[PDB]
Order: sequence, then C-alpha cells, then structure tokens
Amino acid sequence: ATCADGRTTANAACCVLFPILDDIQENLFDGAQCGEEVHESLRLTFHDAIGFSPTLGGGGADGSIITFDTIETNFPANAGIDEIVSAQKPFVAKHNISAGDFIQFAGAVGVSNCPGGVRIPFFLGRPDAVAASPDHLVPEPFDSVDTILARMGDAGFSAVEVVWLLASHSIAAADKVDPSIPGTPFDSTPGVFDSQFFIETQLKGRLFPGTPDNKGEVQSPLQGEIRLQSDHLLARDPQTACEWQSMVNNQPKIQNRFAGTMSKMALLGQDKSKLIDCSDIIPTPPALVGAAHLPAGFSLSDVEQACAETPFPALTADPGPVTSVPPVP
Ligand code: HEM
Ligand SMILES: [Ca+2]
Ligand SMILES: [Ca+2]
Repeated sequence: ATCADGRTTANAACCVLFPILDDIQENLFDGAQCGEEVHESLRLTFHDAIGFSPTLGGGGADGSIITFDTIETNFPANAGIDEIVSAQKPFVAKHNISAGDFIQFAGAVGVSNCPGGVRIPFFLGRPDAVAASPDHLVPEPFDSVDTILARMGDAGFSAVEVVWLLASHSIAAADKVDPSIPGTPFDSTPGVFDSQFFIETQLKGRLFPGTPDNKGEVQSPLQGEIRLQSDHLLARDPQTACEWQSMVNNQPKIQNRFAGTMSKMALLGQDKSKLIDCSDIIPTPPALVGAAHLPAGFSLSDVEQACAETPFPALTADPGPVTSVPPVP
C-alpha cells in the first residue's frame, strides 16, 4: 500500500506507524540513538509482556503496565519503570495505536537504532488492556535459577530462549541494583548490540563496583560494570551455560534468536492471525561495530568455563591495560 507521504508498506493499516516512527525517533530516542531511552523502552517490552500466566492470569503484551501504571509501576519488581512509562504516555495519548502496540513498536524501533542490532518483527492491532497484571510475574536478579526458569517457562519460554532474550543485556544498565552507581552497564559496550555481555559475564569476578552489599549483585570483573546475580548463575548453570557460551562471538545467532524470541514475547497473550504484519516499518540497524574480545589485560585463564561439551572460544584481549566503563549517560 501507499501511505500519506508516499512511503509504502505491505499492509495499509500499517501506514499509521509512519508518523509515529518519525515522532518517537526524534522525540523519544534523542535523534534515533541507541542510548538510555532505547534501553528503557526495551526493558519496558519485557515488563509488559511477561505479565502473563495461564495459571495466575495477566494479559501478556497488552500495554497494561501503561494503562494500569498506578498498580503495576508499584510492584517491587517494577522498580524504576516509572520514568519510562511516564515518558511514553504522552506519545500513547497523542498517537493512533494501543499501548500494547506502542510499547512493542518503540522497543523494536529502539533496537533497530543499535549497531549490530536486528529488525524485530512487528504486528499491529493489540486491543486495549483489560486488567492489571498479577504480582509475581516479573523475574528479579536475586531469584534463583530454578525460580527464573520456572517463571519464564510458565510464560512459554524454554531455557535456551531465556538465554537468547538476555542478549538484551548487551544494551543495558542498572539504576536500582546499586543505587550508588546509576547507569552502570551490564557489559563494556552498552551502545552496541553484540556478544560482549555473554563474554564478560563468563569472566571470573574481581570486585563490587559502587557499594559492596546489594540484593541481586555479585562481583563484576570490571570497574564500571555491574553483574547481576542472576546473569552470573545463568552463565554457569548446566541448563543455560552451553547456550550462553554459544552466543560468544556469534553475531548472526544473537541477531536471529533475539528477533525470533522478541517477536514471540511481544505476542504473549495475543494472536498473530488476528494482527496485521507491520514488520517492514522497522528501519535497518547499523552494522556491528567492533569484534569479540576479552577486556584489556585479561586472558583465557580469566574465563570460568562452564560448558561441559564445548570449550570457550579463542578470543584476543584489547590492546593495553585494565580500564573502567563509564556509567550510561
Ligand atoms: C530473565 C530474567 C531477568 C532479570 C532477573 C533481569 C533483571 C534486570 C535488572 C535488575 C535490571 C536493572 C534494573 C535497574 O536496576 O535499573 C535490568 C535491566 C534491563 N533489562 Fe533485564 N532482566 C531479565 C531479563 C530481561 C529480558 C528478557 C529483557 C528483554 C528485553 C530485558 C531487558 C532489559 C534491558 C534493555 C535493561 C536496561 C534498562 C536500562 O538500561 O535503562 N531483561 N534487567
Ligand atoms: Ca502486560
Ligand atoms: Ca554490548
């Protein structure tokens, strides 16, 4: 079909997304960048969609975290979901689509801004949220591996699918894990969608950045990087360790699995055959910047290998001496 300004798309219903793309790129993503706002909106897709259980209830990706912010925003697990929700609300009100659609749309666009990023399939027509999500549906970093895999399993995800989704921590920081150091990223290149997250979580920890005693934090191998307790355990648990390691220096797999599982996540509580494919609206991501590497000063011996069938790949270390990682601006 051909839309108002001559831009085209497969299905005419998708035309409404064009002016919304333009607005959010300029006014939410600070000029189509891969910074905080993108990170924040990516997180939001999860906090929305994961509110779904065949036993416990919840409408999955339905925008209920926005429509029922008052309730959900005040779940312990949704700490710091405030700003994101409050930031997207004017766009939701102003524009032409449901909150469920907007949350996933912005997330997908946001990802497409990150170097090494991938186009996430996007479908239109989620109806307004019916009710709030029930409590206890959002995984926390201090949840054990069994609790995390059970919850994600209950939502519809296998163990390997969890690992694939955690590629999101490649473009991610923390504000509330250690409040003393807001904006501390989970890997060295928070503005690039790459495998550094899967590499650097496998390294032997060295120190606590910021303060030493926080719920859901373990020692990080790098100053200016934070390691979630959960990610640390997932890189090493027999259920997830080998798949985790398989992501290392494997950009095409990372892109493929992330796009596939994100689309599955975005469809939680929904029906693909009852939506319109609006995937061609999603822009083309910039190519990957940089190659897989150990941090400077590090070597293979600093990797705590935990995949029983397959050894950790050979990676070189960055030229020079050990160094920190700036908080996310
Ligand atoms: C599976 C268990 C998971 C746990 C326990 C977990 C935990 C966390 C925690 C504690 C933070 C920091 C929040 C803060 O203190 O500010 C965070 C950030 C983030 N999470 Fe995860 N997460 C999980 C899975 C996921 C998934 C499936 C996605 C999918 C998109 C995701 C996307 C993000 C992003 C993009 C950020 C960065 C937010 C920012 O930098 O502003 N996470 N996560
Ligand atoms: Ca929801
Ligand atoms: Ca990265």
